Amino acid sequence: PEAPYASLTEIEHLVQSVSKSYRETCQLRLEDLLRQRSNIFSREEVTGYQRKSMWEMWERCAHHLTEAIQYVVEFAKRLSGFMELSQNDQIVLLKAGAMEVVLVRMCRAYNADNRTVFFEGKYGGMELFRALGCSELISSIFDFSHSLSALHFSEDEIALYTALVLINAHRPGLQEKRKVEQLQYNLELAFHHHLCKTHRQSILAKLPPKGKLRSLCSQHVERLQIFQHLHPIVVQAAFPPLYKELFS
Ligand SMILES: Cc1c(CN2CCN(C(=O)C3CCCC3)[C@@H](C)C2)cc(F)cc1NC(=O)c1cccc(C#N)c1
Ligand SMILES: O=C(O)c1ccc(-c2nn(C(=O)c3c(Cl)cccc3C(F)(F)F)c3cccc(F)c23)c(F)c1
Repeated sequence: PEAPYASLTEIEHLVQSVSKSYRETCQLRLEDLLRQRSNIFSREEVTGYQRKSMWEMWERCAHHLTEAIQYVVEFAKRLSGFMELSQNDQIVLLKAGAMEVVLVRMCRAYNADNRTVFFEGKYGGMELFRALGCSELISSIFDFSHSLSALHFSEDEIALYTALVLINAHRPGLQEKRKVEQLQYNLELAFHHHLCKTHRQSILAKLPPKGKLRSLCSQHVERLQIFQHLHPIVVQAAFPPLYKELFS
């Protein structure tokens, strides 16, 4: 809801609702990603990935990213007020924000102890993705996940943070900007309430600087678009109007 004078009841139900939506749209539970940290690709398995073609690695990565986006879109549609927005406004928020949320969620699958990430059943370093020839971009994604891992987000914290990545009234092309401002205001009030209540306000000053996530997402999506133009993946679109905006 967008209503003014959001009560303590509304705010705490917004926290619970967003956290449930987050937990139920994760590909794997946090406890399963943590329990798989000891399951690491052997040097033989890493060499097998490195000897794959650029196009086979592109297909594997693109497949995972398509699924990650689709989960974020499920998450967005569960956020209160989102499905009451116009289709234009839903697509404006997702086109910018969906990959930004995917990039934030990646930190759950990042192990800062040995700089590995979960990929197709085991953990491996960035040398696993050598065949793609995107060493600088993948290095920036690892760095960003490392910076987010240092915050030690609770499930509530990462849920509210990613809800605010999506429900942002400053995306160009919104026709109901005032309505999204009111939704965002209430999410910010919930986020700040929750952080104050749990004595975790110290994380606010440590969140990624204004524009860093947007910039990383821009570099990432630019690269994905170039790969798609040169070797298009065939996606069965779960959300055809959104798909048309990104793949046309
Ligand atoms: C794989 C992974 C990377 C590295 N990876 C390199 C290739 N990529 C590109 O975009 C390439 C660069 C442009 C062309 C393709 C991304 C997929 C990122 C970093 C990271 F921080 C976390 C992850 N893993 C997950 O997040 C994950 C995987 C499976 C299940 C779950 C869950 N639940 C999470
Ligand atoms: O209807 C669907 O099921 C659907 C699934 C994924 C997206 C999607 N893709 N995407 C890519 O960057 C991407 C991916 Cl994940 C893989 C290969 C090629 C691409 C390309 F770069 F071409 F868009 C996005 C970026 C931002 C916001 C998005 F919503 C997407 C989409 F728009 C719709």
